[PDB]
Amino acid sequence: VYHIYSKISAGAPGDVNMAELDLYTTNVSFMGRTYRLDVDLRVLDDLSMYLCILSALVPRGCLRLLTALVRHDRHPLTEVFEGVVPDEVTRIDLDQLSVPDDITRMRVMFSYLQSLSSIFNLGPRLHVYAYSAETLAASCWYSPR
Amino acid sequence: MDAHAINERYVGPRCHRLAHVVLPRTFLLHHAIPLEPEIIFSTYTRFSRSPGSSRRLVVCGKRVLPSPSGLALSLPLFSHDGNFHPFDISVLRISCPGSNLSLTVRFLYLSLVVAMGAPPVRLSFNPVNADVPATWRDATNVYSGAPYYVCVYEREDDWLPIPLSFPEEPVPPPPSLVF
Amino acid sequence: TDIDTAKITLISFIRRIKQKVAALSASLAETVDRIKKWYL
Amino acid sequence: TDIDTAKITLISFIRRIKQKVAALSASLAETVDRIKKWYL
Amino acid sequence: SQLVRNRERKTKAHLLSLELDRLVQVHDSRVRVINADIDAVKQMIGNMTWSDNI
Amino acid sequence: PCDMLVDLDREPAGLNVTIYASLVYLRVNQRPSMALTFFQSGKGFAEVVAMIKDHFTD
Repeated sequence: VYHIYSKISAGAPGDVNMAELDLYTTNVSFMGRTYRLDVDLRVLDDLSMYLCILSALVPRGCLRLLTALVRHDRHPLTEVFEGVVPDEVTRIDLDQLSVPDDITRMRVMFSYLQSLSSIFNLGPRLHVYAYSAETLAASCWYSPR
Repeated sequence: MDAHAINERYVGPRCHRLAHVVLPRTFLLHHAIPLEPEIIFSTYTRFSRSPGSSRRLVVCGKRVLPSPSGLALSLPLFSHDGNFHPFDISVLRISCPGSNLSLTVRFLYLSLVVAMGAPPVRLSFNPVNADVPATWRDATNVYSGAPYYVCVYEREDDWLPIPLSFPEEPVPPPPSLVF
Repeated sequence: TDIDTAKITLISFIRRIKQKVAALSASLAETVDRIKKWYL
Repeated sequence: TDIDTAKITLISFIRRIKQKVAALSASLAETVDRIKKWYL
Repeated sequence: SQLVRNRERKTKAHLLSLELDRLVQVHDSRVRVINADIDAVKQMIGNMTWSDNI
Repeated sequence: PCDMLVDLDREPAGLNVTIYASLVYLRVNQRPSMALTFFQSGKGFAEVVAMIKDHFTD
């Protein structure tokens, strides 16, 4: 969140409040404790260009995938999530892009759906079953994926 | 009757108006439309006194089980430059995906436009509903002579009638511009 | 103000209604004469 | 007398004209629907 | 010829009733304007004894 | 207990049939109240997520 809003205020400074920014981002609350992190971010310049390039393909991508999948044999839970989609998303004209353009806005879109989902479901994790808070020594077992 | 309200959300923004049409069995018996759930409908309009082609839109059709009874549809009406033409055919093409079936059903706008005449952020949840009441108005097809019904659903609206732009002289006779 | 306001109200509201009654006579004289040449 | 005479004039003369505009809509709804069953 | 003698016979009757229904729906869409204009004056007449008071 | 466990199942069997734990949020009497069921199938993770959503359509 901090890496995105620090790029809007670089292009147009009147849109982001600096005092509102570092009051809700630099504090991390977990396990009843508050960790003030240290930020002066060229690490996250791969995600913010993948998560925002996915940000515009989803409102077209969920209407184009619903207008093709309409039939008597529709799965019944998709009738429920037919209303969670907003009003403005259901006003997109899909005729303004050519048929060879609507292929390359899915194959590009499905690759930023999976490869962004895969790196957060990576499993080089390890399960701690004993920890001593003053010796700092912890037993565990490794578990890949 | 769900097949009207589905098309107002997905066929709706790609059109100008929808002609909500219910076809009784008397219309179905003449054109021999065998109501299986596999049938994929498709609609496009054939213009007059202009370059005649519009885009094909796939329209959902569901059988109504019983106050009429028959196949329910929704026909797209296209207003190029802000008005409707009276003599403008809206073509319905009926076909099955696997087997061999191809039917053409055609409707004219004067049998349709006349029949229309009488803190955490909250997310909006708009399901498809049959809450809106129907008004059933009679119509007769010009091409076969079989009656069909037109739904007018409740919603510069009550002030104006629905626009038409009648053809001008010189003109062929309207029995020869219809066909 | 009884002279001035009733002059601008009880004339201009009447003239806008009088010109719309003549639109009914001109519409039938355009459309019923259209029915004969086109359809009859 | 400005209240009393304008109430009986500028209402009852208007109500007798308003009821005659609706006679034009009811006459066509009686006669144009008569043309179809009799002649068409 | 005798099929065109029946196309030009029936579609001069089907299209005729569509224009007559259109003609009534033009007229009733304008009488609604007149009743919206007669009642607008009569509403201003109900406050004409108040509009002259200023 | 046999009340909690919902058994899902020609199907092949390996050296494995897993046991999953689903903790489902809902609201009864217009007040929040979750629910927890246990599942048992050797169908692979792509199928069981499709089988759990059939159980919780209602």
